[PDB]
Amino acid sequence: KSLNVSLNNRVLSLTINRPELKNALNRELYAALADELERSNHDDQIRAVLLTANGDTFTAGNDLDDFINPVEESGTPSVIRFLKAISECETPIVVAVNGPAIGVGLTMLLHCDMVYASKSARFRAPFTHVGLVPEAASSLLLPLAVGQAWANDLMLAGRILDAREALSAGLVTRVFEDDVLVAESLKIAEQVASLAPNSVKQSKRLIRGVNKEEVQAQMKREGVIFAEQLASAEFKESVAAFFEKRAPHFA
Amino acid sequence: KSLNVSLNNRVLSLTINRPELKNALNRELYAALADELERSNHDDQIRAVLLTANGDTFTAGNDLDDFINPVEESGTPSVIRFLKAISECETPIVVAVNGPAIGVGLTMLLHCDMVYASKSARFRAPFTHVGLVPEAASSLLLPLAVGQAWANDLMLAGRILDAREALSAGLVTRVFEDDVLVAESLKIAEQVASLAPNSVKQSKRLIRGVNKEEVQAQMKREGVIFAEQLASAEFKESVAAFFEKRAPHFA
Amino acid sequence: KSLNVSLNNRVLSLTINRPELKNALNRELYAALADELERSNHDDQIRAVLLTANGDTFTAGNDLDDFINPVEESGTPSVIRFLKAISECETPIVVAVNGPAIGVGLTMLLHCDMVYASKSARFRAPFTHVGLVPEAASSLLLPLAVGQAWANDLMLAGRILDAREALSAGLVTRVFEDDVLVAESLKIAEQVASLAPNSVKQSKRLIRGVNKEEVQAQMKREGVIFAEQLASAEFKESVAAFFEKRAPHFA
Ligand code: NA
Ligand code: NA
Ligand code: NA
Repeated sequence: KSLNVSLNNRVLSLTINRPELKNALNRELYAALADELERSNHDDQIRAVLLTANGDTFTAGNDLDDFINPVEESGTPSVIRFLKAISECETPIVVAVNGPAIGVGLTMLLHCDMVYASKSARFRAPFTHVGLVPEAASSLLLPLAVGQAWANDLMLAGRILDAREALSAGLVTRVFEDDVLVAESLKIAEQVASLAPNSVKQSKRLIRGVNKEEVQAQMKREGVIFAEQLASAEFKESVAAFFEKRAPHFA
Repeated sequence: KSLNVSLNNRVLSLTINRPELKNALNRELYAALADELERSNHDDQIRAVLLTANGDTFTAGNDLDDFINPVEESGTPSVIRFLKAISECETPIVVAVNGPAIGVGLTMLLHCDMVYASKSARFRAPFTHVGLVPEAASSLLLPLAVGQAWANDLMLAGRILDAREALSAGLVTRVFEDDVLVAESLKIAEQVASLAPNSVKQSKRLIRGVNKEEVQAQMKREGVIFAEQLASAEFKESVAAFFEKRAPHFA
Repeated sequence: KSLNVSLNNRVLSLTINRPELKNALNRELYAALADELERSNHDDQIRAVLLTANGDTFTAGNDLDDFINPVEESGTPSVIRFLKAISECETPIVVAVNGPAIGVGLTMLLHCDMVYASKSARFRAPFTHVGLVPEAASSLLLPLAVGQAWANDLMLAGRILDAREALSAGLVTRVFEDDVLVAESLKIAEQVASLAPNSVKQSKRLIRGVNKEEVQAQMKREGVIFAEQLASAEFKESVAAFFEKRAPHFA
């Protein structure tokens, strides 16, 4: 399976598992993440989510082939279900970033609660290098999380951060040796899952309630511009340039 | 007295003084803090407040006995007067955190202006460990102050920060050796008190004016949920578990 | 000229050049900066701005003589044109802070995108030491950028930050040796200027769109109070005190 799932000690562990494609997110994986996060809200015996990935990468971003598949989905697109499920999840989420977190690998962290990283973790949101724009309301949430200057160094200039730089900016709050990241993140998730459940749920609701409506509105504003860029010559050329091993040209 | 007060060089020095109970806040102390902060607004010759505490602790949080006293107060509860007085204080406040600042010891700092700490200072807002929720509008202000990731590591996971971690997160901006914290904080308070008074008052008004209304609204939203949790089985059990030296159980 | 301008590789390089007065901003310089930033919006072949200054200072703030010139300007004051042009600039701006950035030298950075500094850079916004109030919407933007505690240590207490402290607070995101700051900042500006132009422009629009309207409203609120302080006894006395080599007295 592309998403490994286990449930113990009232923690739902979700492990992204396509190490062959550097844990690139496709339709199937988005659908499965959405399914599990929705499950967490409705089961009162699920009190924390631990999210991580197998191997040396957290995720390399959107799967390219699956990104540009002409065959449109039945019903709501899986990426949209995922963004809605993670942005509205009532359950506290601990995320353990085990390696490079690129694009949607970075932006999904803004909707997690406890954000921890290994020393080998890296972070990038290079929307401009591919000719696209911020998604998952990161145009609102990234500056709130790290300030305007870090947010622009990431989103406009395409900077890659290491784990220590992410910590100093406040994007992550703990950095562990690679070999203990998961065990230490699980210990924290288990502790949260053992606390008074309504206390935790209400506390998160109060915290997330401040920007809840603007988060949904910003995803729609970004989405319109994103769709337009995805279908434009600028996207084609950014992508073609990389595969043709040349500098992109924009007249 | 539980609050030592002096006035010199146009600085009102407020020193919390219940070292026997680790400077735990009770009704009397809240009332006295409220009285002094209100005085600061109305006296034009009081131009800065220096807030600190005696001994090795800044404050251990709410006094438990006084917290759950069935005998209700006459008029407005002292904690409410305090939160209103500190959130609306027009006078600049320098706070020198001399040791552990727990619960309301942490959240009151979000309503101070200059936030300084000793090397022995520690910071915690473990609302979830006691089965409660954020107060004093910290569900809004804590993420603004340190970002979403630090704010959740504090409020949901119950993390304890040392002084250097608080500095790196931006919760405090200076860390001093214990034996000079107070003298160095007073020097800064005296300098501010010697500046053009309307310049300082208006500058603070502009800064605080951005979230002024949302701060009051958020305290009311938090307050309803807080009262409900305080009277619930989850609070009883969280507290009983600690005193009975056992793991809490929430079905 | 007081502003050196060059255009190469689709980067408009703007270098503030009054090293004789420590790069103090006067009417002429504001007008020239406004002219160039407006040019950047309307020329599709200008895709990044690099802003820096000659010598050992970025800017010492407002030119005092020019500040209090009784002869009023024809049309819109140059400072207002500049603040409007930089706050609404559609072009990404890389700013390389080569030395002390004082007052408007600090606040203009909140409207730049990529904020980089030399090791000799220093930062100060001492509005209260001169009897004035925050400008250029820094009463809103500074706390968003660095948190409430850093913002107050700057604006109320008049703290001077070095480059490493600015980095740790997130006001700047890179610190370079003095002798490479400009070359490294230009390399980044050139890279941004080579990316898909609508991708970059829209990305910045989404990021800046969140606070765009409040930034303009806050400049007007600050402006009214500022004008009042500038014409008051408090300003006269703050300034006179410095020149008369004495402590200011405010009854
Ligand atoms: Na649940
Ligand atoms: Na006063
Ligand atoms: Na342009």
